[PDB]
Order: sequence, then C-alpha cells, then structure tokens
Amino acid sequence: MQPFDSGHDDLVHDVVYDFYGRHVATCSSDQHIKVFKLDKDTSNWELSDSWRAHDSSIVAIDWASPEYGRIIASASYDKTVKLWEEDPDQEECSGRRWNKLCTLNDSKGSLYSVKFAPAHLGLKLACLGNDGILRLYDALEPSDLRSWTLTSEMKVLSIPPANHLQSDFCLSWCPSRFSPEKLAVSALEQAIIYQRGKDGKLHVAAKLPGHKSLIRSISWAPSIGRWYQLIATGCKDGRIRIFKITEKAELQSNLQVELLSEHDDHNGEVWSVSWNLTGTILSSAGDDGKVRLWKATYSNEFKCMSVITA
Amino acid sequence: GLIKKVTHWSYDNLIDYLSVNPTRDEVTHYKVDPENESDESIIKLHTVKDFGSITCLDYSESEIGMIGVGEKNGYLRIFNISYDIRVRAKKQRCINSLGINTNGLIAMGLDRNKHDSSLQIWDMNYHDDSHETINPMFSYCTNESIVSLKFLNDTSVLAASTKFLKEIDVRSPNPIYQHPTRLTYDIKLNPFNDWQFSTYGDDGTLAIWDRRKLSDASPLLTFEKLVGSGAASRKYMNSCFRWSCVRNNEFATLHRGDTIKRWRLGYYCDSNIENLFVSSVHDTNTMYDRVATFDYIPRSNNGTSLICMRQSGTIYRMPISEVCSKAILNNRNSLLLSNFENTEIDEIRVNFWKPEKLLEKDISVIMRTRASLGYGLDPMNTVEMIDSSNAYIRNTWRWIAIAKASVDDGTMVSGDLDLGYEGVIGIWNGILSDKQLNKEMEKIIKLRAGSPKYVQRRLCLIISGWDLSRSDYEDKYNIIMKNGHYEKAAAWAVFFGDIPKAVEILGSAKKERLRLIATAIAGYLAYKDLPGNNAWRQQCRKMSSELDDPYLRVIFAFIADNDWWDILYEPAISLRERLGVALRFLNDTDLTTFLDRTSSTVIENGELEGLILTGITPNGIDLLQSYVNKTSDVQSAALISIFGSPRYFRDQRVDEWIQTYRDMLKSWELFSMRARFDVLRSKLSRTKTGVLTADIKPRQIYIQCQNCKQNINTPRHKYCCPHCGSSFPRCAICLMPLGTSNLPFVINGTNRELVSRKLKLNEWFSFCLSCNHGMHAGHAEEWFDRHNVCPTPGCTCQCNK
Ligand SMILES: [Zn+2]
Ligand SMILES: [Zn+2]
Ligand SMILES: [Zn+2]
Ligand SMILES: [Zn+2]
Repeated sequence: MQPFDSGHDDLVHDVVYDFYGRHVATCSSDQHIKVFKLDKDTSNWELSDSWRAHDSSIVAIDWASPEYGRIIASASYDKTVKLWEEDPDQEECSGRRWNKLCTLNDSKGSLYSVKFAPAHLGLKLACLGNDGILRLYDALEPSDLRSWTLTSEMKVLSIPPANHLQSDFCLSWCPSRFSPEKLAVSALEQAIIYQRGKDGKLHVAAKLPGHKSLIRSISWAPSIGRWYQLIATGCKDGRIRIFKITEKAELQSNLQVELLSEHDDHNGEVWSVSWNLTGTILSSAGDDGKVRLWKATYSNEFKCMSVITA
Repeated sequence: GLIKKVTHWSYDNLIDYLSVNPTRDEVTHYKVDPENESDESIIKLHTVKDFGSITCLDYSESEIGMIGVGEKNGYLRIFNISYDIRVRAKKQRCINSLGINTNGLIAMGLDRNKHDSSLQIWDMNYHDDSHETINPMFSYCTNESIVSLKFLNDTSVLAASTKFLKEIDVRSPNPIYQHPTRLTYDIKLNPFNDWQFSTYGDDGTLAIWDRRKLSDASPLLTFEKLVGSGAASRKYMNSCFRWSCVRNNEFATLHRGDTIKRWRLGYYCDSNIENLFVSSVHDTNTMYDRVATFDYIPRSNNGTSLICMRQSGTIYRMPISEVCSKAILNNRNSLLLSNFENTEIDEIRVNFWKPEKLLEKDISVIMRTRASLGYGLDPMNTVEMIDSSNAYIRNTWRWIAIAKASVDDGTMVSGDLDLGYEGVIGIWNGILSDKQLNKEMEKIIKLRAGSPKYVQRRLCLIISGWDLSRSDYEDKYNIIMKNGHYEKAAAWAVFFGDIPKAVEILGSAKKERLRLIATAIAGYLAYKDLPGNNAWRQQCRKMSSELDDPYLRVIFAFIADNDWWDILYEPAISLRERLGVALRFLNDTDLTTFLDRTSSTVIENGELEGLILTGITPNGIDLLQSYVNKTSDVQSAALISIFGSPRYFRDQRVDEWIQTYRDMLKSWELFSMRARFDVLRSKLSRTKTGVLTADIKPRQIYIQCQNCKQNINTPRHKYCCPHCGSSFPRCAICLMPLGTSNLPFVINGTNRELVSRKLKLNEWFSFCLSCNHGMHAGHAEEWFDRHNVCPTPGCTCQCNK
C-alpha cells in the first residue's frame, strides 16, 4: 500500500482510471481536476495537469473511450457538466493542457454521477442529479465536439429530494455490444435497469429489488462472454447485493433479475463497489475501515477473500 | 458539561481546552496533544473551584489565561489560569451568554428585566474596582432575554433573544437587522466562513443561517428534531453540535450519546450566497456510551479526533477512523484507495489471502502475462511456453498442434470431406450415405480388421495423435526421457503394453526411489501367471493409493488387478493418454459407453481436455462456454475457437469472445499482439475451396481519380485507376506519381535488413486528413523535420502536430 499525495486542498471525491489504466483523474471539493500519469521508467504516479473546473465541489468525473480522443467529463454541485479535451501541444502542470469543450446547463439540480456510454453506442453521456432526471447527451456533430445534444430525458424520481435529506445517485452502463443498450440507474433507494426500445426512447426494463436504504454505488460487471450479466450494489445498509441478470412491449428482449448473493460483512455502509477487467474480483469499501475483495469459488456464489484495512 | 476548544494560547502544537463538570462547579484547564491518541495526552493543568452554577463560559484570544465564567446567580467571574474579579449587572439576574472580544471588549447576555439592558458591553480597563456593578459603554435589548451572543468582529455582536435574532454594531444606536425566529439558541460561527452561523430551538430544530440572507429571510438549512430539546425550560444544556475546524462545509452532531454524525454539506451559487444541501452523512460509534458533549481535536494531514465528556464527567479521547471512499480496480489488477478524511491516495500494485497475492493469482493478470509472451499464435510455441514455466492447457494445445499439423499437411483436406478439427466423438458416432461415409473415412487411411468399426478406430487414432509405429514409440520414449521425465516414459511404455520396456526404462535412472519403483514393477513379469490375492497385490494397491505421482500411481494400480478400467477413469492423467489405451486396448462394446460418459462429463464440467472428444464442433463451443463460465478464461476460448468457428460454422458466442479479447488487448496496449491475432484469424478462415469467411476490417481508402472523377476501388508495383489507367496524385515534394514502387532515386528520409526495409518503406502513400495533400513517407518525414507547414503552395496546415 504505497501512498502518493494527490495535492488537493480538500476531500478527493471521485478517482477514475482510463481505458489503458496508466492515467488517473482525481476530482475534489477544492474545485480542481488533477490528471496523473504512470511513467514506465520511474514507476511512480506523477502529476500531468491540474486546473480549476467548476464553481462547486466536483463529485463525479469519467473518461471517454480512447477511440474518440482524450475527453474527460465532470459533474459538480453547481448543476453543470463540463467536457475537457486535451491538446498535446501544451506544457504539463500548467493548467492549459485540457481545453474546455461544452457546458451542459440543462440540469436544474446538483449532479451526482456522470458515466460515458460504451464506444459502440457512440459518444453518448449520462447525467443524474438531485432532481430525479436522467439526461443523455450525444455528440452528433462530427466536425466539432462542442455541440452535445440532449437525446433522452427520463424521470427516475417523481419529486426532487428535500434540501436537508441526504441523497445518492449512481450510474452504470452495460459494456456489451451484443445486447441492447442498457443503463443501470440508481435512485435514492430504487435501482432501475433501462433499455432503448424500438421507438428510440428509453424504457424501464427491470427493477432490482431489496435496497432498504440509500444506494451508494452501482457497478455492472464487464461482459466477458458469459450468458449472465452481474450487477454489484453497495447500500447504506451493510449489504453487498449481487444481481444475476439473464437476457433472452416495445423492448428488444425481456430480462429477468435474480439476487445471486447478499453479504453483511462490512457492518456499516458499503460506500463503493467496483469490478475487475474480467468481473472476477469485487472490491467493496465500508465504514469498518476495511476494503474487501470478493471472488466466486466452486460455484456462482461469491465468497470473501483478502481484507485490506486502512 | 461544557467543552470549549481554545486557540491562540499555546505557541507549541498543543491545543488548550476548557471544561466544566456536569454539576457546574469547577473550571478545568486542559492541554491535549493532537498527535498522540492515548488517553494520557489529555493533560490536566489547573482546576478553579468555588463556582455556584455555571451557565456560560468564554475566553480571550489576545491575552493568555483570561477566562470569563458566568453564573445563574448573577455574578460574572473574570479570572486567569495560565487575577480574579467578580462583576455583575446593576440588577442581579442570570447570565445566559457571554462573549469576550479580541480587543478586550466584554459583552453580557442577561434574562428579562424591564428596567435594565440585557446586552451590556463594556471594557474591563475602564471598570472601577471598588464596585461590583458594571458601567456599560453600550447597552441594548431592554425588556428582552438575550440567550446567546457571539462576537463577529471588533465592533459587531450577533445577539439572540427569546423571540428575535439580532446583529448589533456598537458604532450605531440601531440594530442592523432583527429577524423573528424561534431558533435562537447557541450561536456558533463557522470558523471557515464568518457569514454562516448556526442556532437551534426549544424543539431541537437546528438551523444553519447566513447573515447576508437575513440582512437582505429563510434559514439556509433546517433539521427537524436533530439536537436535544428543552432549550427554554432548561438552562444547563450540553452542546451536542459542533462546526468542523478541520475543513469547510461540515458539522458534527451527537445523537443519543452513542453515535456522532459528520454531516458534509454541498453548495451552489444561483448565478455570492451559497445555497447549502446535505451531501453525505458519516456515522461514527463512540468508544464509550453516555456522552453528553464533545469537541474537535485537529491533527496533521486533515485528521480528526474528538475529545468527549461523558455524563459522569469523565473526559476521554476518541479517533475518527479512515474510511475508504472508493476502491477502483484496473486492467492490470491494480487497486486504488481513496479516503474520506485526508488527501493522499493508496495504491496496491500487482508487480484470508494477501491482497497482492490475490491480485497476482487472478486470471486478468495471468491472461495479460500470457498475451505479453505470445499465447495462442502458434500451438507449439504455447506448449514450449507452458513447459518452460494448470496442466490441461498444455494438453489441449498439444492436441491443437497435432490437429493443425494434420490439417496443414492435407491429411484431412483431401477428398470430398471436411473432417477438419473433428473430435473422437463425431468420428465414432457417425454423423450422405453410410457406404459414402465409410469410403471417405477409408480414403483417409488409404493416404498415409478384426472389429465391426475398424476404420473409425483408425480415424480416432489419427485425430488423437496415437498412430505412431514401434520405432516411433522408441523415439517418443527417447524424447520423453531426454526431458528427465522417466516416470512419464514408464507410463507410456505401460500404456502400450511394453511393461518389460518400462522396467528397462525406469532401470538405470537418476533416482534411488525410481530404482525401487523399477524393482516393484519388475516383480510382476513372473507374477502374471498367478491367480493373485497375495499380500504383494495388497502392497501394490496401498502404494497406488498413497503415492502422489500420478504416473507411478497408474503403474501400481494397473500391475495389481490388471484391468484397464482402473486407469482410464481417473482425472490425474491426460485424456489424450487415456484415449491412447481406450482406443487401443479395449473393445467397441464398452468404448462407446466410455466415450459417452467422458463426453457428458467434460461438456458440463468444462474441461479443455474434452476437445479430444468434441473437437472444435459446436459441442466444443458449448464446452468452451462452460469453461468461460467456470474460469473466465476468454483468451484460451477465443484462441481455441478461431481455428474452426468461422471456417466451418458461425455462432455469436465466439464473436463475443473474439471482441472481448481484442478489447482487453487494446486495454493492455498490446496492439501488435492484437494485430497478430487478427492476421491469425484471417489465416485460419480459409476453407478447402479457399474463400475467406472472416469478417475482416473494411476498406478505409477510396481514392477519387483526378482524370475521371470516379472511385478507383469498386498491380503489385504500380497502382492506377481501373477505369481509365491514370496514375495517382503526385507527391507534394518530388512531383512523382504516388502509389509506384522502385523510384529512380532513393528516399533516405529522416542490421542492413531493417535499413533496406526503411528505405523501401519511405516510398509509400502518406497524406494529411485535414488538407488532403499527398507525400511519400520519407519525403514527409524529411520535410517536417525542418518545417511545419504543408509543402503545397497556398496551404496553411500544420500536418506535423
Ligand atoms: Zn481514373
Ligand atoms: Zn515524393
Ligand atoms: Zn496541405
Ligand atoms: Zn495537412
């Protein structure tokens, strides 16, 4: 557990890898985005660029697919999503290495999660804030990546949550190009799987049951070729719910939800859950100060492994 | 019980603290070391007793030691810990609130008296020591009950009555604002933003305010029933809510004496006033129960510790645990950990289990290392890789090498028959006519009886690589012995029935244990005539039961009770070597039963050695699907599948595996290995006729001819338009037509084989996709080493970068 200091003056909120795994982008409450690179010679995380992005605390950033370039989206509490393209003819650690592309001002609420779509669906994007509205933005103009048009606008929640109540919203796409377009959308305590119907509009496809309290993180397991899709869920309870999704009106194919396993090992709130490249290791972080790794041994049932305390 | 953190008194790293016992009798001065989590870090300095009943407490920041203590009887006592004067109002009444400013100015909040002010502000330097009553410089709030007050700066005071919330400046005789609210208790300024303060009410409704909103009026936040009740009825209340002095936009609350909720707030400006909302609440269980009040201890690296006073007056120190906020993985099995407290980020690289060993033994890094080493591009190379560094993978790649050699040499290509990568089950079970299938099977053996199905056994021996001669048997014995594997050679000799040859091979070995095993095996040749049931047979059975080497276990289990069913059912030995004795030393009546049981085992279990039986048929794809479900080894599944999956049939599962492995190769930046995989897919899709079945990458160049304005793609040394014959557009540097090799000159653009390859690579077709101007590759490399503009006249396009 070698630590490296990122250099933020406040709480680091979202850290995300890129596709190649040699770049990390960290956003924090100091209204800054820092991109770090891993040199093959020094083998240490060195800062590439740090620049001020928003007027509030940035809470969600995501990398785009590398076939569309170097694009970083960024969601903050100032109700904006800003897109950042990198021009390589600029100096590192200067603040001008990443150029702004667009501001998505359509959100009437502080945004919580932004996830890019898989590359086979285009240069799409997803938004979710404290107004219950799921917004999809597409880059339909190929000449310039500054005109991102809103395509879909759903309503996950009937009314926005109150000012004094905490809320959490998480997003997860389905990284399979051999299945219809899906989007795992988490409300306060509701988890919804969407589908793109034949009419070109998103429809409610399945609902993951349970979830007695707030959902902190949703992670779709990568489609390695298996016939079942796996969704991991971290709740405000101590529950790490893993759903087994099998796929076979105005939807391309119906799909069923089976709760594969449910674990109470954290005795707290599972703040984040994440998958591996192959979807064989499940990393969960809770309030016990422990990061637990999970694997499936001898069957489909997931069992615990190495526990990392911090 | 009151705990009051004190700043600007200690020049060292220690933080001063002031405490009041729950019986409100004494003032204890503490000194807590922030970097030591032990209970002995709370150092008791001095205790000032002889107080009646303390209702409020305040300290002076400028002068060290000066502590004001109010009381319910009416006497404010100003004294020192690190003089002693009792002062009171003209009319004696309870001091609800007290504030001492930095410039020595002292305010006072009293109860309701109709003939006296409840906010009396005075300086101690102009106080006559001969009288107990104070002479106030500024008096405010007559006929009111000031229950909380706070000094915002050197001149203004933010006072709270029982029905109003005021901000009074001493340079004016009029309050700045008077907002009517019932939440007017325990004003706490935010240390990171003076405009934000925070009161609560009698029902427990906490409210965070903004002074700019009240000046101009709603509270900025409100929490119904968050803190304790009875503010108006009870005068002796424990402050169960503290602002965060470690970071902004955070506060902590005490609930039921057991948990502490750190509410982290978020802000947005509707455009300077920030509208707040609750983002995350973090709950921390207290070390001991029955906690009445608490306060913050700042540590280094944005740490947090909470000094807590229990209901019995015991003061203890409790840390705040480092809770991980995000544990993201990688394509290299690298874990990245982010905390909820500090800034630094922890990383667990790959270089209850250990984390490093569990990430090192996952298949996402095993597949990465194998793809780095070149796994699957040539089956003999895979076998040599595995043998130089999970034994079923070597067996299935050995079978794949044998079958690929059989296909490539035309042993299965010739005839009106495919028979390509077909397993033992498909040959043995039959399936246009029965005589037609018999004669096409016969012509394979007639290229290089004693049984009803004899030619099928010959084809199954050809597929399984078990049609070697006696000289080839001796050559295989020598090859196996040359690797130091004497036990494998003895097992191979016993498998073909040459038990004396196994005795000879294991004789004169390099191990004493092997020589003892050789003597044991040699004690059979004269014993084969016996009926048996000896103690020696029992010794051999026990030795076969206890041995760890599977080949010697095979020998000792076969020598005693010499039947073949005790060898060809265990999973310790390879299925190819099991079929080497099932197709050779067994009869067709039970061979179909054995093949059916083994096929039904390997289809649902998902063993890669079942490809002996199923081949690369659709049943082989089902076996590979079970293997992917069991192990998530999509790399081996894809490399096995591409030998026959587009060539002989078409299914979506193999396309999914190929796309997944290509995406993983892209994610590991192994682009050269991905290209080698693509050319291997294109090479292995050639049918017997020769038609490609692979979905190759489509064309990206459709050059428009300049003379006829038509597509040239609707000549190994010179490319021209097929419609008219006109040459390609000229190079921008040398004005020669592009697309032609062997130019009259040498393009020496910016180990003789690599030099010649570079020279013949310099004369290619290179062009910019922004200005559409063509160049030779060497000409473009030599031009842009000195310039930065397109060489064509009239074009301003920096094609380099
Ligand atoms: Zn032409
Ligand atoms: Zn040229
Ligand atoms: Zn040009
Ligand atoms: Zn150009």
